[PDB]
Amino acid sequence: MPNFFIDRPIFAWVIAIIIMLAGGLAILKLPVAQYPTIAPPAVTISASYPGADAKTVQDTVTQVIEQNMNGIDNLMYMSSNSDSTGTVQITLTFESGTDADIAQVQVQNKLQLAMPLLPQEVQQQGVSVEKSSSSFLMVVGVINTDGTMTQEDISDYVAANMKDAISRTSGVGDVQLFGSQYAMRIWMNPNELNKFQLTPVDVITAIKAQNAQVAAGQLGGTPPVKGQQLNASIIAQTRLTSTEEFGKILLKVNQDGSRVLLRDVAKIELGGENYDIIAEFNGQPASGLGIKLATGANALDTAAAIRAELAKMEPFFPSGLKIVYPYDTTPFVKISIHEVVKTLVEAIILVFLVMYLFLQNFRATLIPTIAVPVVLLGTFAVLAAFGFSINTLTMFGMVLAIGLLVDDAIVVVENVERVMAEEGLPPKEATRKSMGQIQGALVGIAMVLSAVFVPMAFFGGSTGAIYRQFSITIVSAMALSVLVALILTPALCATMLKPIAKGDHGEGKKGFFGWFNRMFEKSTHHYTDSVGGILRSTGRYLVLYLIIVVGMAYLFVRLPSSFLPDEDQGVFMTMVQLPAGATQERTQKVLNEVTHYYLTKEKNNVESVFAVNGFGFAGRPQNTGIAFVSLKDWADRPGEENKVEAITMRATRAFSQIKDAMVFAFNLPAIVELGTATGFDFELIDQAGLGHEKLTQARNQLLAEAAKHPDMLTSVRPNGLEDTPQFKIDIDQEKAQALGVSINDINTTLGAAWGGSYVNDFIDRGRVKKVYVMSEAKYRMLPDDIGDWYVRAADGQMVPFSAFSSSRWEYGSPRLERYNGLPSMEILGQAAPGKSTGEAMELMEQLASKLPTGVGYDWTGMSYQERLSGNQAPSLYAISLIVVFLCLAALYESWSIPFSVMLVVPLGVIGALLAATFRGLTNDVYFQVGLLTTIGLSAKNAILIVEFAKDLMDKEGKGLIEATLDAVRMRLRPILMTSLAFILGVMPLVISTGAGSGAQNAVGTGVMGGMVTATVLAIFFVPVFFVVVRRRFS
Amino acid sequence: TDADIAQVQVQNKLQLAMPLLPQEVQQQGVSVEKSSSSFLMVVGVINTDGTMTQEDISDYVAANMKDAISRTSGVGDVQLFGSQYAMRIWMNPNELNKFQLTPVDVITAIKAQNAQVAAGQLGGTPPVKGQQLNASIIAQTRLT
Amino acid sequence: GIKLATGANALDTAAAIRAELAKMEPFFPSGLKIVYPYDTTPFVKISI
Amino acid sequence: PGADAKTVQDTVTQVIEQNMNGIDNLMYMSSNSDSTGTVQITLTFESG
Amino acid sequence: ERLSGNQAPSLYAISLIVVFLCLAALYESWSIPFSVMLVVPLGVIGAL
Amino acid sequence: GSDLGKKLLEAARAGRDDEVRILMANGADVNAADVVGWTPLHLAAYWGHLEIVEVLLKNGADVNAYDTLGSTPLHLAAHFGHLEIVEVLLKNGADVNAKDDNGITPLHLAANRGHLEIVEVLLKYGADVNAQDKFGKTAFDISINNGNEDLAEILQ
Ligand SMILES: CCCCCCCCCCCCCCCCCCCC(=O)O[C@H](COC(=O)CCCCCCCCCCCCCC)COP(=O)(O)OCCN
Ligand SMILES: CCCCCCCCCCCCO[C@@H]1O[C@H](CO)[C@@H](O[C@H]2O[C@H](CO)[C@@H](O)[C@H](O)[C@H]2O)[C@H](O)[C@H]1O
Ligand SMILES: CCCCCCCCCCCCO[C@H]1O[C@H](CO)[C@@H](O[C@H]2O[C@H](CO)[C@@H](O)[C@H](O)[C@H]2O)[C@H](O)[C@H]1O
Ligand SMILES: CN(C)c1ccc(O)c2c1C[C@H]1C[C@H]3[C@H](N(C)C)C(O)=C(C(N)=O)C(=O)[C@@]3(O)C(O)=C1C2=O
Ligand SMILES: CCCCCCCCCCCCCCCC(=O)OC[C@H](O)COP(=O)(O)OCCN
Ligand SMILES: CCCCCCCCCC(=O)OC[C@H](CO)OC(=O)CCCCCCCCC
Ligand SMILES: CCCCCCCCCCCCCC
Ligand SMILES: CCCCCCCCCC[N+](C)(C)[O-]
Ligand SMILES: CCCCCCCCCCCC
Ligand SMILES: CCCCCCCCCC
Ligand SMILES: CCCCCCCCCC
Ligand SMILES: CCCCCCCC
Ligand SMILES: CCCCCC
Ligand SMILES: CCCCCC
Ligand SMILES: [Cl-]
Ligand code: NA
Repeated sequence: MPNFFIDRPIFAWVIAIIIMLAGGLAILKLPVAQYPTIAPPAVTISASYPGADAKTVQDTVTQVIEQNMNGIDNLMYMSSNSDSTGTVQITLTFESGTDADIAQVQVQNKLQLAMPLLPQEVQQQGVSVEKSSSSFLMVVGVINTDGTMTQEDISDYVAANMKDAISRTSGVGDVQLFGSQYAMRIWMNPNELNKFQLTPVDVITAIKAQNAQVAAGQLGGTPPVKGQQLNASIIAQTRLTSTEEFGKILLKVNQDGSRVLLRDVAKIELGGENYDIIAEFNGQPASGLGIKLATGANALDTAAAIRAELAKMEPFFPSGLKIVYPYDTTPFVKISIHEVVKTLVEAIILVFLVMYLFLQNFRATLIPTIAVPVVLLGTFAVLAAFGFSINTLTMFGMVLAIGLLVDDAIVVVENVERVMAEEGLPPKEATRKSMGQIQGALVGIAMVLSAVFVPMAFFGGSTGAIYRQFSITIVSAMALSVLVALILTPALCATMLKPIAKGDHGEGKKGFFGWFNRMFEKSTHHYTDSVGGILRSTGRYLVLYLIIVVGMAYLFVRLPSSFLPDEDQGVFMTMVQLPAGATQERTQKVLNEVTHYYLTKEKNNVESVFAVNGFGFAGRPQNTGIAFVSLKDWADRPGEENKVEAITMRATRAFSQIKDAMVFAFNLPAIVELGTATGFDFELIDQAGLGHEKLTQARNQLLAEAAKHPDMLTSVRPNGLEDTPQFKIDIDQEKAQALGVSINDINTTLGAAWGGSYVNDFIDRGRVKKVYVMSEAKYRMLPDDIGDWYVRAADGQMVPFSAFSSSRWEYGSPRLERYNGLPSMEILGQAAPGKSTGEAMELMEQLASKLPTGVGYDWTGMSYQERLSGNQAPSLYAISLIVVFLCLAALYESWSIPFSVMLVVPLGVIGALLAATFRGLTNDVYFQVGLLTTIGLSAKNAILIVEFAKDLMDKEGKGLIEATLDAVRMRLRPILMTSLAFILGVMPLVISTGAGSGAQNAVGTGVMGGMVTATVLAIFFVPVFFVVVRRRFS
Repeated sequence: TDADIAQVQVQNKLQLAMPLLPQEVQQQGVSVEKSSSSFLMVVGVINTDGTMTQEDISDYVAANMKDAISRTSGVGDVQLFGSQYAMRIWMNPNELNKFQLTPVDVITAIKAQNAQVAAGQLGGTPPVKGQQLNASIIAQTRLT
Repeated sequence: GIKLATGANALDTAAAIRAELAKMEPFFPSGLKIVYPYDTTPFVKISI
Repeated sequence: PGADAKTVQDTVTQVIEQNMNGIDNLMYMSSNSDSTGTVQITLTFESG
Repeated sequence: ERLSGNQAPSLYAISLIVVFLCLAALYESWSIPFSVMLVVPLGVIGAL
Repeated sequence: GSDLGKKLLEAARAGRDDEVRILMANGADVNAADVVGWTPLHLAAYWGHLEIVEVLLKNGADVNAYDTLGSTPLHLAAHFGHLEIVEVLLKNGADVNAKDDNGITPLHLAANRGHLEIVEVLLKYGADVNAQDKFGKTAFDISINNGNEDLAEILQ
């Protein structure tokens, strides 16, 4: 095939051109995102029950929905939260590869048939079924600076004039409002209600009567009286539109004839649907939009389009309103692209310099300069074909393959330049013979590297989907590199390279290039003498090899494991946790202190603090909040002291002073769904109807025991909330019936006043919005206020709540958890320093088998996937090793010689482990894929040494030592050229301290160190391996 | 035919009929299933000691086993060979007439006195300034 | 009485049912025991 | 039933339409709201 | 109709390039392709 | 409310005997109360931690401390069936006829939850069997309404 294309250089160019256009087209049309979809498909069912406690929500909503989630395909597990904010979230997680649309529609179809079983108030609110995801493209803040608008006012403006337009913007997949559109808030006064012998029941009845759509009919409607000339619609009562109209709603006509209006017994204003969250941006009221990227969309185009649409809205903004961008991924993703293109261009430049340094003609330097781009473009065309995106994983996958692509180019050209210098053949005849020597090996290498990388694509779960991104990227780039090496490069060599007279090694030249050729020819004789000496005493090198193998194994176990490096993304999070039962105002005072620290102590670094009061990740009661800190641009934060990690640690140490409030700052993870390094996710399950209290005792018993093994387990805590004081009120049924007071009137009055009640909808400036009745704050704060609410009896007398009720303090759950339909409590933790997650999980299981009767357990999230991903590893390692052996066996026509190649693996791995360990890095994904490519290139170097050596023995009948010495002599220049170019090529990634430097450092460090040892050791050890293996087997 | 799309198309049409169906039929739950007419297997459950009656075993299966089996992928339908327990009010017409009551009065009382009420919070949002107490109000809960 | 979902694999589904019953057994009341009075899958497994 | 086109548009058509975002291969969306209370929202998708 | 007209120029352009490259590969020549592809206007004017 | 007061409330609740011991040695406020007026003794009485009830009373805890609705530790212990704690509280001078704001007594609560052993102890320490709540209900009225045959016979 190389012979075919040496005589047909135009056909070769045509193939290169088709590949280039396909790739050029792919580069324009390929999606762009920071990260691809990794986590398995999850569907969330969300429902609201205004004024409902955790148990009410669980026993009227959660249990009914859970009992109806049957006959749905590919469900792995199901988990739910029911909490005292009147909220339920059920999450159904599906097998990796499940169609998310079919999963969602199957879930919401089974929900639809369960809807008639839910309370009327829940059916009225509705039950959302959504595709679950946590990766926002950006967060657009909307603030008011002139103090004329509350967060409720901004939320309504954004909902009415911004949200829909952003949802319609090109590439926008989803938009979450940080707030609600206005609600008509009827704030009831029980003093005024009792004055006119009225209750919340009468308020609700009147609103439903006097705020409603009423169907009428038509004038001259069909069937008509023949001769009818006019046909027109009759418009009757339509919904109210203003606070004024709601104010004038008639409640009572008194004996004397005066009117009791709704404004006489209530304050009436446009407010929020909920008052749980208080959002501030640098102390100013704030709403905002959480924007997610649509499937297959370009992140950079979408972000531009969003900013373009926001620009068009600028002129209509009320005075004081302003757009802010506290979170935007696209600046970071744009730097990733720039830095990768920069690395690939520098790589090509370094190959040009190294090619000229050794071969010293511009015609030679042009051949890799053509071949490498053709492969890189071709790789994009194949990625597009597999439906992959340009993302962090696929981009760094190409960087990790640079060494393999550069080598294919250098190997083919250098070997032609040598054959011409040693034999005197003209370029065309030299290229034919040169390809004749390597073409069989190039195909062998392709199969070996396929055997190495292809099995990496068949890991299951989240980590599998990450490894799959690198696997296809690297195999594709490698596969095209070999096709270009057998088609284009030979044709280019045959037609572009000038002849070299037999014996001309450029020693006769003058200047630097004359000196260099003399030095390098002299250095090649020093090398062949050294191998000569090494091969006379092979015994002590087999000893040095086992010292390396043991040193490797030792360094492997000591190297801490992780997933993806933390990055400076110009943002981080501060958690604010007060003691249980702490009020919104107490949490606000702590957030004001946290915000004040960042705008004082970090005025150089911090751009904004987004303070969300009454929001948490494991429930959002009044005692929880978060401060989202956005930093100034990377340029204006020089040095390690002004980066996220340093600011995080300083903030955490300052806030540990704060009394009766757990406050700490932390960097965001690369991908949220992966979790912490060697963390676990444990579920304790009530399997025999024990109940909340007995499951709590069992949880505490497990926690107490886990604390006694700090050598194995660290930070083993519950994810949920502790039981809190709650106000049990008992309605005396006999007293109610005796006074002629209905239970409906009692339960409505209590619920409406203290909990709130969604009555019906009104239309505010052409937009349908909700009407809520609730007590004004001051009449629903303390137990004494219960007595101030009156209910009208059948006989018309007003009866206070005190007359027919009794109350007491008890403890109950503000958040009840369920796993696969049964009561549960989620326990988080991680393996101790030096211990594996497997060991930590094994102990937790052992401890769990000692808990009371009817208490079971299960693993979820990352722990579920680790158990199913860990069991695949042995099989995939084994298949890789077996197919590599079989491919080399076929190449060399020998069961033994393969071992001489395969023995190279540790020579690269030892340098990677030394460099990672020394620089204080982890055994992360980037490092691991780095080992495979380092192993891959060292294997390639070894394969060609052994092929050359074996050919000289088979064809020219030379001796083992003679063949081995002639082989390593010929392979020295190309091996050093590739290594010099590639090591220099990754040097910028190692020293990088900018944005995305975490990833660059992880890719660079392990590869640099691995290549240094792989290069230096292999040139001495590969000849030893071949001699020992040939001796031992005939 | 893709059974997933068949089920989806059949249910889209069922949801148009659902509101026209009697409320008693809606509350029993209408089910849409894609399964074989024949049984894959019968999982039997007995008590070797004889500590539990047919009815007790049937309740345990329904309350502790059926749901998890019904959610398992590939399980198209699950038939309980027995009944889950309900709270059975066995009415006496002689006693109902004696106290001048009907089944209507019985049903009204059970709805009134076996209720799970949303009662709101003490110090609930939006609160007054200087509020220190925040507690859930618990009223009527389901009878047990 | 379990019926196979349209197009689902009988043997894979039977294995998943047994695995789910295995998780319930340890928390059974005293005397309660699973019996296998009718299974169509053993014949498929054995005949193959 | 009984609602005018304007009422129907504000309470139904716009409510549905503002949720018809982030759907794959959507070319355009057209709708009408009429005096008999009827809404029709047609979503046309790309060829194939 | 708008779509059909908008994409026609790029369709003709890629179609001409592909036919040229195919001819260049089959006849291991640039001169034969260039010589042949010059005939296209002679056909296109007759169609118009 | 002090630092150690809050620590003692949490420890008394959690039943961490060894931590309560250390807190008693450092003089953690035994009369410390949360926002609903619950002392460490209230919490220990509720969650049924006998050892801590004894240790708190040794360290001068108010046996008749009442919450913001007039409920005492004896109310809690009687209601939740903690027989041993009821005996200890009564031996350390707990008001057996203590009335909350609803006029409810330990006897009322124990009768309601059918704790026969606790009812006998309360009557032994001179619980007023004729004591009426705000609805004029006795422990006997509760026993017949609940249909508790054994209990109704004891409250003769
Ligand atoms: C995967 C399983 C799934 C099933 C797939 C089934 C197909 C398996 C692949 C089939 C490959 C067999 C190759 C058949 C070639 C027959 C030609 C015989 C003549 C000959 O000497 O071969 C020359 C080429 O070989 C050479 O001169 C090559 C150099 C010597 C061998 C090089 C070894 C190649 C690298 C091996 C990599 C390992 C692969 C592992 C699978 C061509 O001569 P000619 O006939 O044109 O001459 C004109 C004579 N009148
Ligand atoms: C921190 C990095 C450490 C990496 C590990 C080191 C391995 C890589 C360096 C290899 C250097 C080889 O250096 C080579 O060693 C052999 C020793 O067998 C010497 O060989 C010497 O001893 C042998 C055995 O008695 C004699 O046959 C030979 O005549 C004599 O010269 C070579 O003259 C020397 O050039
Ligand atoms: C608008 C952007 C949204 C981003 C969502 C962020 C998701 C975080 C939710 C969980 C937060 C609760 O806090 C909990 O999770 C954090 C994950 O970041 C943990 O943080 C952990 O992982 C981080 C990875 O970047 C590391 O930098 C920390 O050293 C490590 O401790 C905290 O130790 C833990 O207390
Ligand atoms: C958690 N999240 C990102 C934020 C951040 C800042 C905010 O200022 C807010 C949120 C959540 C949203 C949720 C929305 C929700 N919805 C979309 C209307 C909602 O139903 C509630 C609720 N308590 O049910 C809100 O509080 C809410 O109105 C709200 O006030 C929010 C809000 O103000
Ligand atoms: C995007 C479309 C791709 C079309 C590519 C066309 C090829 C040329 C590209 C321009 C680069 C500049 C140099 C090109 C020279 C080039 O292609 O022309 C050189 C002569 O025409 C060769 O004539 P011929 O007698 O056929 O030689 C063949 C020998 N058997
Ligand atoms: C030339 C012979 C190479 C054999 C090694 C190939 C093993 C790769 C197996 C596989 O597909 O898993 C990829 C894996 C996913 O995390 O990536 C890795 O974690 C890298 C594994 C390196 C192991 C070094 C071996 C040293 C002892 C011989
Ligand atoms: C060319 C390489 C092919 C790789 C195929 C891997 C499939 C192996 C399945 C792993 C699961 C086995 C569990 C015991
Ligand atoms: C972008 C395509 C450039 C193609 C130019 C290659 C010219 C090859 C001609 C070689 N020749 C036949 C003269 O030897
Ligand atoms: C899993 C199969 C591995 C293949 C090993 C074959 C080795 C054959 C040795 C023959 C010696 C003469
Ligand atoms: C899960 C599918 C994995 C297939 C990998 C094959 C890659 C070949 C690229 C040319
Ligand atoms: C005495 C040790 C000699 C080693 C010299 C090796 C030369 C390698 C040049 C690339
Ligand atoms: C429109 C954005 C194109 C970015 C191309 C990136 C190539 C690696
Ligand atoms: C003779 C070269 C073989 C190449 C097949 C991929
Ligand atoms: C339509 C222009 C074609 C001419 C090619 C040389
Ligand atoms: Cl030159
Ligand atoms: Na009721």
